[PDB]
Amino acid sequence: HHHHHVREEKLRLRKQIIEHMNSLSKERYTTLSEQIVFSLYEQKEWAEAKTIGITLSMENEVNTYPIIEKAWKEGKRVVVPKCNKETRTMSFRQISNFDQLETVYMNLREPIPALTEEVNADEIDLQIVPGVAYTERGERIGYGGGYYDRYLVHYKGKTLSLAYSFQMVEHIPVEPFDKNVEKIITEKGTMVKN
Ligand SMILES: Nc1ncnc2c1ncn2[C@@H]1O[C@H](COP(=O)(O)OP(=O)(O)O)[C@@H](O)[C@H]1O
Ligand SMILES: [Mg+2]
Repeated sequence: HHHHHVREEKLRLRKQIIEHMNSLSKERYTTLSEQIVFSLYEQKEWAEAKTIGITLSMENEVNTYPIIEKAWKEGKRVVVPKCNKETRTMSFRQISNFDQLETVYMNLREPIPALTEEVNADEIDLQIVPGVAYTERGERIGYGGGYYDRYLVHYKGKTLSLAYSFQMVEHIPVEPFDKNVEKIITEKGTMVKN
């Protein structure tokens, strides 16, 4: 229960799940990503959202590119974050096409400020929240920046996360600032806060 025990457990779990994700075959990535998103589009909060906030997936993370395409097809407004590393804040900005993105390093894609419009949190109906590991309780370990933990303080709309079932864990050592998500969709079903 010492502070280091907590931080070391988070790094340990983050490391272990990332390693597992990276080991996923191409077949598993493709099939599981397909299943998870098919289940997303059946959700009431998808159908009803007129503006959706989402991240651009990397490596073997559940594939969000098809989700953005579907949202565009359905006439939904799509917003993606630009992170400010100094303030640890996110500016969700609308994208109508993938040419409004730039690579802000190696594999990390963000909306080009000059070509995109910031959208206020109170205008975003659903936030699809990225992450590394989760519990049945909606608890969440991300990548270590604490961006969503900070953002979710002021965001009052609906939240959900997409996850492979192996990203589900029994216990996460949550700190007072860790924010939970309302729903998790895996290839096996959904975990909901009631
Ligand atoms: N609401 C907040 N206000 C201030 N600092 C925060 C807040 N939320 C998270 N942090 C900080 O962000 C850092 C990373 O958060 P952490 O929970 O460890 O990562 P993650 O949520 O990405 O898995 C921690 O050092 C923590 O102090
Ligand atoms: Mg956290």
